[PDB]
Parts: sequence; structure tokens; C-alpha cells
Amino acid sequence: GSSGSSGPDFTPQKFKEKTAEQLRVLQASFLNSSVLTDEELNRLRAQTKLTRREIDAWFTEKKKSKALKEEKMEIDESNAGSSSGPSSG
Repeated sequence: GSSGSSGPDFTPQKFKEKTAEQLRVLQASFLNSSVLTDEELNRLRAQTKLTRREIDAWFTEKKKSKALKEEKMEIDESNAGSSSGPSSG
């Protein structure tokens, strides 16, 4: 018939342990793109030196954090800039 079991089924597990270095990254990324992509995922996989599952899982939970009515926000829209460049002859 069939081999047999070939090992049990993988079990879930939370990841509540990160280093300021790793976080400083994930946080700096997740912000720009709340949703993780196959691309961004890789980059972080090397930066945070963590697993693809860990990173992704993190980005998710984070979202929830936002759900909470964050403190007063700043309406002041990011200021813009300009440039010049005269001529002569």
C-alpha cells in the first residue's frame, strides 16, 4: 500500500521575539506597503535574516494594530520644494 506516515503534520507557532535591527527594517517596510509581496518579501528575508513565513505573518498582525484609533493625526500635507537655474551669454 502506502509508505505509512512519512512524518506528522507541521504545527503552528507564534514569533514574539525580534531584534531592534530586524524590526527597524520590517517596520520601515510594512509601512510603505502594508501588504507584503513576493519581491519585498525576499529583500526583507535577507535584511531581517528571518523566514518568509515569519516576515509575512508579522506584516499581517501589524495591520490589526492600525485598526485601533491611532492618536491625533497631522493634516499638514508634506511640504513641497522647487528649483531654479538662470542663464547668460
